[PDB]
Amino acid sequence: AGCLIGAEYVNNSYECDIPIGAGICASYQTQSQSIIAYT
Amino acid sequence: YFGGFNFSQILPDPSKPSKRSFIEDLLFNKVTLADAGFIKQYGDCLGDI
Ligand SMILES: *[C@@H]1O[C@H](CO)[C@@H](O)[C@H](O)[C@H]1NC(C)=O
Repeated sequence: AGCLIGAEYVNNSYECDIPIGAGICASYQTQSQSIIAYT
Repeated sequence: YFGGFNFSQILPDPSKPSKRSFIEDLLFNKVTLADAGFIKQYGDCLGDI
């Protein structure tokens, strides 16, 4: 759905918090406080 | 083995990467999509062909 700027992609899988696009979600996780993107 | 019942056309097969069954493959091939911009298309739209 375009490209994301400001969130680091991780190789994990949790429940969807903030929906972005085709199967990608974003969340605010502790592992320093930062925004991550995941499937 | 499920008592003789044949579920091989509705259960998925790992041969194809999009793990869909035979009936699902027929249903997905039958409906001709309009090819909307749910995939990015501006690189195609830039090159006039
Ligand atoms: C029915 O089951 C057999 C296995 O006993 C399988 O070889 C066959 O392909 C199945 N039928 C269809 C149409 O897939």
